Amino acid sequence: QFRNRVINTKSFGGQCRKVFSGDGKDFYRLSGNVLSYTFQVKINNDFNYE
Amino acid sequence: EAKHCVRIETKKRVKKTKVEHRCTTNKLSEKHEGSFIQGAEKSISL
Repeated sequence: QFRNRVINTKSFGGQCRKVFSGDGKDFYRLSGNVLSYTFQVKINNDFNYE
Repeated sequence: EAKHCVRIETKKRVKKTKVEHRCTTNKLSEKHEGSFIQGAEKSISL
């Protein structure tokens, strides 16, 4: 199970670290700490009918 | 199928006579029908 909030992932550190998500097509502000946050999609489909 | 019919007649006189028939018939029919369709699909996409 995922448990409760441990890291402050919205600590911006005074930076204006915009990222454009091509997926959501919107500008988002990353926290100062996060090493990367990226939006490339992967879609991984198993059908198995018998 | 089978038919198996036999017949005998007899008479004797100086008077006694017999005329007699016995026959039995058999029929059989077996009918068979069967079907079995099996299949599988996989689709893995990335």
